[PDB]
Amino acid sequence: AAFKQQQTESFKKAVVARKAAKAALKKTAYLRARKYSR
Amino acid sequence: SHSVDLQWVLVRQNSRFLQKRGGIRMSNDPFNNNGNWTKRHCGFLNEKAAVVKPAKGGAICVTVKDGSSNNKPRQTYKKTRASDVSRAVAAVRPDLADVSFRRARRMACIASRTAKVAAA
Amino acid sequence: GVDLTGISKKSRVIRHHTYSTNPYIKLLIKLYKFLAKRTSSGFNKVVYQRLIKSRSNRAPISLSRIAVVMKRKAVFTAKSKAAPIAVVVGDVLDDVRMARIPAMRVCALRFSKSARQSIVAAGGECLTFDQLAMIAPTGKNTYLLRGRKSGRESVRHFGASGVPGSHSKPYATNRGKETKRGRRTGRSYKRKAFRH
Amino acid sequence: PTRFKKCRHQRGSTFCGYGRVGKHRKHESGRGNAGGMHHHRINFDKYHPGYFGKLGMDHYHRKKNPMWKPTINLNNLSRLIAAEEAAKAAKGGTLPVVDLQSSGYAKLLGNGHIQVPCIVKARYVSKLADKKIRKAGGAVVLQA
Amino acid sequence: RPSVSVYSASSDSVVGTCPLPAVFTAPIRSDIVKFVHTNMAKNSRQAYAVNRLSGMNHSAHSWGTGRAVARIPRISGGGTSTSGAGAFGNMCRGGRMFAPTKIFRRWHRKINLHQKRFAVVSALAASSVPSLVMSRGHQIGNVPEVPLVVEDSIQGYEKTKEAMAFLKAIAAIDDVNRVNDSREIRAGRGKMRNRRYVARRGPMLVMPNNKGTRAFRNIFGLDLANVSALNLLHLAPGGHVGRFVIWTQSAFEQLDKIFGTFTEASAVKKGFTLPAPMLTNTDVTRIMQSEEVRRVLKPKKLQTPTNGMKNRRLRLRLNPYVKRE
Amino acid sequence: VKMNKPMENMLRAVEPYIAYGYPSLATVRAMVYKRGYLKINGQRVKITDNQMIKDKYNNVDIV
Amino acid sequence: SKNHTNHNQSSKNHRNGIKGPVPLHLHNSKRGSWLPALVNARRVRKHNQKAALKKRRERIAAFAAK
Amino acid sequence: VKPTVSKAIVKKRTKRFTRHRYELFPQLSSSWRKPRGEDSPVRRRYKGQKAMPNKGYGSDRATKYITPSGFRNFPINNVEDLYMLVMQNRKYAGVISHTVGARKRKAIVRKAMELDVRLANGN
RNA sequence: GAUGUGGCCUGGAGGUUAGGACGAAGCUUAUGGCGUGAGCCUAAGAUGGACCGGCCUCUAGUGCAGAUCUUGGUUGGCGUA
RNA sequence: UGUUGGCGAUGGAAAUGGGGUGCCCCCACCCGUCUUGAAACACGGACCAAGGAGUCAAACAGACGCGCAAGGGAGGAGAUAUGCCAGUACUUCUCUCGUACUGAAAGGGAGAUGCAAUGCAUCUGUGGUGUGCACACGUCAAAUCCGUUUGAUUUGCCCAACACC
Ligand SMILES: [K+]
Ligand SMILES: [K+]
Ligand SMILES: [Mg+2]
Ligand SMILES: [Mg+2]
Ligand SMILES: [Mg+2]
Ligand SMILES: [Mg+2]
Ligand SMILES: [Mg+2]
Ligand SMILES: [Mg+2]
Ligand SMILES: [Mg+2]
Ligand SMILES: [Mg+2]
Ligand code: NA
Ligand code: NA
Ligand code: NA
Ligand code: NA
Ligand code: NA
Ligand code: NA
Ligand code: NA
Repeated sequence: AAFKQQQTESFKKAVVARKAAKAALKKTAYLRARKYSR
Repeated sequence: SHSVDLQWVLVRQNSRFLQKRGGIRMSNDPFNNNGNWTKRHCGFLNEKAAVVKPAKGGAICVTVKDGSSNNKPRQTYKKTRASDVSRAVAAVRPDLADVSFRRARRMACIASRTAKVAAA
Repeated sequence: GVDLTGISKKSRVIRHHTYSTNPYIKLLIKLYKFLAKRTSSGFNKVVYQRLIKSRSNRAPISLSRIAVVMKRKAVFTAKSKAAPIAVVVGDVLDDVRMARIPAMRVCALRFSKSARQSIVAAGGECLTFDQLAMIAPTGKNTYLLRGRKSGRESVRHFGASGVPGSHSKPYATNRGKETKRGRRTGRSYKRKAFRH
Repeated sequence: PTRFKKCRHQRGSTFCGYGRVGKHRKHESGRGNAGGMHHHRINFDKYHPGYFGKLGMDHYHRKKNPMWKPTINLNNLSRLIAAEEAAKAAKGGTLPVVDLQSSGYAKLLGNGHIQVPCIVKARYVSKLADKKIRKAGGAVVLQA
Repeated sequence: RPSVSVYSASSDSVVGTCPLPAVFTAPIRSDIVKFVHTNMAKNSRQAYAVNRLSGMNHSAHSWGTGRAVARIPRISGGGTSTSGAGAFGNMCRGGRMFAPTKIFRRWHRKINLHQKRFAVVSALAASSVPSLVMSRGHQIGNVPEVPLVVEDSIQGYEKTKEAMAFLKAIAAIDDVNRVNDSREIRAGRGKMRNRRYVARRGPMLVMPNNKGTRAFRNIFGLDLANVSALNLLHLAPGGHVGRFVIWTQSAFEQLDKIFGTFTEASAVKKGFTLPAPMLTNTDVTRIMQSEEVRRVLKPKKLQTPTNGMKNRRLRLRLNPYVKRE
Repeated sequence: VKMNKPMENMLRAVEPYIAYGYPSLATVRAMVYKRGYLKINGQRVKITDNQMIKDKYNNVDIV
Repeated sequence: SKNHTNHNQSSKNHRNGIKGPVPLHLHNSKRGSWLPALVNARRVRKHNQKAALKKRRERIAAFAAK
Repeated sequence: VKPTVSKAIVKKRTKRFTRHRYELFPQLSSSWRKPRGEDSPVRRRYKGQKAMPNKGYGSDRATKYITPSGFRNFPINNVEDLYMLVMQNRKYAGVISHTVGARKRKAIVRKAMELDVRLANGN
């Protein structure tokens, strides 16, 4: 079950990184939109 | 010397166990739990195999091919709840657990219905 | 309606599956398709592509050519590293013009009886592709080789023999019949042996 | 097999791959190699240069048995020696003997590098072959 | 090198043990078997043709145009119903067939000696895998072993009753019964042409010479073979490999001298050795699942509005600043 | 298109086939948000979030 | 019974396009040029080949020794 | 036994493709033959003529081959044929062959009733 | 005009699996079901009376609407000239 | 994704699909042919059954399948299992295509490197240069579950192949 455990641990590590990347991209888009409007 | 992959390549297209009627391909094999013509369920050529069969009365008999007495056709198959049947099969072949479970349930239901129509 | 004129002239003709009837060839293709799909190496992709080809496009190779190219690679290689494994998707034939060869490991689809005997006598090993998949699953430290195609009689016949600059053989069963007119200047003319 | 032919694929198509305009007729260009000088001249001249004419002297009663003369090369000489004698061979001592006319050859030619010294019995030999074998360490003996 | 038991003809007891010949480990090439069978089955054929004068024994001529009939040759004369009728044509009644058949059609075929030997070897190797025998169609459920080797004392039998008792003891009677029950009258025109009955194929019994066949000759559904001349048309009926063969011990020990091994040459077929295999181990799933391959396999990875304007969810997903405007 | 000389001399030669003019910010925004598709692996894919744009262009100036 | 036209010929020629010319560095033969310069060029090429063989031998010896 | 549920069957076209002008000649069969006349109106695709079969008339693969009862037909010839159907109960129904006699039909019908296997033409 | 098709169909051969006097082949159809189609399959016969189906290979005198096509039967004109 | 009615209580029922015949609104020139052009005042065309047209042999070539490979393979014939068996099993010698070409012919007849100018010496070897799979050694980007991938390029050897010698 070592392979399965490694797989599930890696997936649990990847989901949070995807969420963090989404969160960062949202802020970057907000800032750029504001400056373009100005 | 001659492996299961080679044998499957040799018999996939014509065999006495392959029934191609209409456009449907079934299997006549007595050691097949499904009827599908695939290498997983072709139990007559695999090294290890297990099949669930109906027995006298309400008994359920499981026939197991251990894989050590192949090349001795008279000693190839030695006989032996649905969870118990599945655990019995999974010792020989783990990938034959779900189908054997469902087959045991279906055999029990067939026996019950036969007893019903016998009483009627 | 969309204007897509001359869009079928971009289509390419590839093979994608084998016409061979050999079950062992089919087993090898089954192994190396999986390897090429699940591995990042280019060796596996090339080998898979060459297993699908036809017999005429897998030309045989020679023991003398193998020995020569291996030596030319070896002269510039560190003295502590090991020699590679020669791999050919095809047949390996013998050469009576070279008597003594080094000890090499060769992998091929087929060996002549004489080629096998020569290799083992010199002190090497003849491998199969299923053994190679277990020694070098990615193809590290290998020498991929191809056999020669030109010099075939069909290739030397391709073309028109009677146009200037052309040196292809004609289709004729009598060797003394087609000489003279169009081949000698004493007759009407002679076709020119060179053209820019 | 008749079931693999093109005529089985063409049942129902009237013209069988020959067209409605120019039909399929008996002999639309002549019979055989007719017209090699008039209306098939481009074909003849571009694919078969040299078909027409004469060249050379004649030879009224040719017999090939007196003209028999096959050839073999120095780098090919090892096909005529057995493996054990080839291993036992070495320049300076006792060498194997090869009989060309018994093996089916008449002349010895001198292409390549000789892979084993030996004594060769031949009906004919060339200058380079003789010189090369003498340098290698063997010899050539004329026979009849 | 594996070993094979030898069974007694009168009981369920093993008598000796013999090593397995190399021909049974030789490679199996069903494509070669099918090719050689297709071309070898053509050599026992006879010629047929029509007469060279048939359909053309009249003095017919065309009537031309001007008379309002089609331009086909017509039979001459008067006084019979055949006068003025069409002649000389595949389209006419009583006419000549299109392209009459000749007797110099190619009836027979040539096969390379090495390819014939290869096919025989492959069929022999396939006749030792018990699943291929079952797929071909034999009933071998209660058979002691495959290959089945039997003592050499059955060559002294003199009565078919003794022969049948031996067959029942060895348990070939199931396949013999299959053959017996299959017999019938053939469908189609063939039963008018000396081909009236059909039946299945049973077991084949191989003997070291041509002696001792008197008791077995009449048993329906059993075929007899000589080890010195083995026939591919019998080792692979229909072009399918996997016949059921019963070996006598002496023939079993002669197999190695007849066919040679992977290194030593045959003493009978001059300069013939068993073909080398293309794969050393033919199990590619084990290689695919091994640890050496799995260490290098690539790691696995983790895996509706459309308007964009006037859909607030999509608009705010694309442009998070629309709130502050 | 860019409205320079090499492109103006191309637009002048196919005039009976086209209509053109100078767009505004509203027009550009509407045509990107409503009817904008990308070329991803040679396929036509509709724009649905900013992650596709970032992955396609791989340039810190286009995210 | 004799007619001539150039109507469909441009379209036929452009179906598989007009192929461009071969690059000038390919098929750059010198046959038929000025013989006095041709001979001197041949001599220089021979010397160059000898030099290349010597250079490779030197490289091999250096790699082997060190 | 009840079949597995599926989507609704659509059947793009119900009418058959019959040959051109077979209604005027008794000897012409109604089966489809492709018209290859140079002036043929059916081949030239005029407005009021009949249609020719295409690949676009093909049926949805999710429901192809399914009969109105919800099963698919598998032909059987004797009693032992039902044992290979006993496991795929809700997918396939058996069709007794035309030439099986009454004596065997009785046994087949009884066994199928015991095993709970649907017969398309049972009794 | 070219090519492809675990694309359809007909007579025979090597294999394999099956059916039939409790009714084979053939024939009839407001007998439905399946397939884009060539076609396949079931039903009924208040038809028939002895043979024959599926699958894998092999083989050929292997698919008809028209040729002033060939042979046999029929037909309007017509109870007319 | 649930909710409310109608019909349906085992019938000669209800319902939904097929099939048949009539009707209404709309659409719609007669097939095969040759021809630049046919619905043609251009030819063939009363109905049905059965028959009816790219085939066999032989020489050569290209593509694809199979066996062996500097060799491949007979044919004719023989010998004994063999006396069901026109098949299958076995075979010395030879013959043929190929490994070498060129000249009208008499005839002649192809390795590399170094040193010299029918010369001499060595023999584990691409005759040289340009463009060139894979493999090996470095370096840099992008992405990343941080383990590696996907790319680029430098150098070594360059297999097949093409260009110039
Ligand atoms: K003209
Ligand atoms: K339909
Ligand atoms: Mg050559
Ligand atoms: Mg003269
Ligand atoms: Mg008898
Ligand atoms: Mg027409
Ligand atoms: Mg016939
Ligand atoms: Mg009707
Ligand atoms: Mg015919
Ligand atoms: Mg030559
Ligand atoms: Na023509
Ligand atoms: Na014309
Ligand atoms: Na006749
Ligand atoms: Na037209
Ligand atoms: Na007809
Ligand atoms: Na015509
Ligand atoms: Na017309």
